[PDB]
Amino acid sequence: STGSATTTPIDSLDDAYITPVQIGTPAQTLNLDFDTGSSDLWVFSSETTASEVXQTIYTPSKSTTAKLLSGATWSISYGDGSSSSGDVYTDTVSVGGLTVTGQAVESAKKVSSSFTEDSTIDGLLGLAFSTLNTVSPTQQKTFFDNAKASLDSPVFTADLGYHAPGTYNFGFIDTTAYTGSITYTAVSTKQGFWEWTSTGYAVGSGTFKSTSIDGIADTGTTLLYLPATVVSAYWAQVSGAKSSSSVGGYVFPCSATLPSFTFGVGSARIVIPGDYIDFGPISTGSSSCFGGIQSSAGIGINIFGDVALKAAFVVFNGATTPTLGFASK
Ligand SMILES: CC(C)(C)S(=O)(=O)N[C@@H](Cc1ccccc1)C(=O)N[C@@H](Cc1c[nH]c[nH+]1)C(=O)N[C@@H](CC1CCCCC1)C(O)(O)C(F)(F)C(=O)NCCN1CCOCC1
Repeated sequence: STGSATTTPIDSLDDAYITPVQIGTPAQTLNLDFDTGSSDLWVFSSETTASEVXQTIYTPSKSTTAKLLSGATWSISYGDGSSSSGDVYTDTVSVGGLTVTGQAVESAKKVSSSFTEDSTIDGLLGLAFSTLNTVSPTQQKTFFDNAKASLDSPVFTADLGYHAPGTYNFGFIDTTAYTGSITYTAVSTKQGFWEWTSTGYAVGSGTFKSTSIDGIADTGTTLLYLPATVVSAYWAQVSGAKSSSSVGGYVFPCSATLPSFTFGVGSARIVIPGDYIDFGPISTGSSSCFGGIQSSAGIGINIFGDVALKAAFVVFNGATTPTLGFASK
């Protein structure tokens, strides 16, 4: 079997992307954030503290296929400090026609302020490795791990759009969605992420510098976080760019035409157009814009977020020995 679902940006800045997910019987449709940087499928529910709900909720009592997973609890915290926790149910989950039975659906009893404030995201669907799942005492498999036995091929692809809809495919590689061929690179699962090593980078029409950049492919992170030295090299080519302490990163005149940024995948090169790096005005009407490439120094890990992934067709190969594939589009 296979599945195909349309993913849409939640706002005009491409801050995040949501994809419709059907849970339970009859189906209850919720818009989830597909996150390759985490491994929990959790949703706002009838169990969530009322004052913390503003979102479409999952009501397990209305689903004939829902089963409480006795004694199981979960608690997670993300890089930006947000958090949530609750109990667990198993239920039927479908994505773009791909149905999985007995999937663990983590019901939130509480959610942090950032979640309450974002009306567009009803929950998360983790697509990193199962070792990162927060359910205790026994960890639960991701949607992808549960579907592998049924998929035509143990793969899923991400085709994120630039201020436009995109697609998440499960089980097949749509050969009409990309140009040229796909270049695969080794993945390290030591930390539970889709971790890989980029072969280098280039700024604009300048030289490609061969240098190993270990990072993770994360659909759930907005920007492109790279080593401080690499980030400085990029902004040095933008005359009005400066590091702002108050805003939290590099900013530059919105009127500027930004150079492209190239990152290496083995012998292949993926080019991120300059416009993708223009994240948006710091505030509506401002002449100052926020940069899409920022330093990973305070994070501890390099992150190939949406800014980078949306410039390519990405293949997440979940075979026993996983690999990551990149192609231009
Ligand atoms: C707007 C911005 C100021 C530039 S942003 O940085 O705030 N916000 C989010 C994206 C977003 C958009 C719209 C609404 C809400 C949230 C940003 O990209 N979040 C990153 C920040 C980050 C990453 N690294 C360092 N800082 C992140 O936490 N991403 C996680 C998914 C997010 C969480 C908030 C809700 C949306 C999904 C993530 O899962 O991808 C992760 F990888 F970064 C991470 O937190 N993974 C947690 C893995 N855990 C570790 C503990 O053991 C279990 C596994």
